[PDB]
Amino acid sequence: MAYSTREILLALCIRDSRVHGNGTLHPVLELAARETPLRLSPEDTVVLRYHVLLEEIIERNSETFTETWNRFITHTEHVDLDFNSVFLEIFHRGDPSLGRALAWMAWCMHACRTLCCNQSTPYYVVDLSVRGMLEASEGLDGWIHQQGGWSTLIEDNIPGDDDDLEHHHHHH
Repeated sequence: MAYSTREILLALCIRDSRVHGNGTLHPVLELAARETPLRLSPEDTVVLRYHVLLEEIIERNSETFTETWNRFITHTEHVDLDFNSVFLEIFHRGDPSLGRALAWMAWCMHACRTLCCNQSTPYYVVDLSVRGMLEASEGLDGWIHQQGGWSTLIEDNIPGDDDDLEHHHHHH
């Protein structure tokens, strides 16, 4: 027996729906893909912790996240060919591995709030992204394993202690 990481996404999802579901659960994460759910309390520690860990991150890399999204922007509008690259590039600015998954759920959080708040791309556009995004989310299972499971992020809160100032030669 082993608690698959695909569960942490289950809760993070339900919350991502309420966060925007002012008064009532927002239809931007009501029935992604899973019928007859197993008896479980989607309110564990790691799950909740993530809701935060991710939001907090945005406070630092808020523009970064969205920024990348605008860069790759301009796709077929009907192919995951760009949705996968974006999934990992959405936080490319960072560095860590799993950090791409933490940002994904992070930026996606504020991104949905802004997309819904502003009188544009109503629940129809916000949901659209989720439909495709959620699909890629399932990738975190193995995609996360290679990263080292949340066990690393959802605790020490991502390791950091390196950057220096060497790479180019434009400014002395």
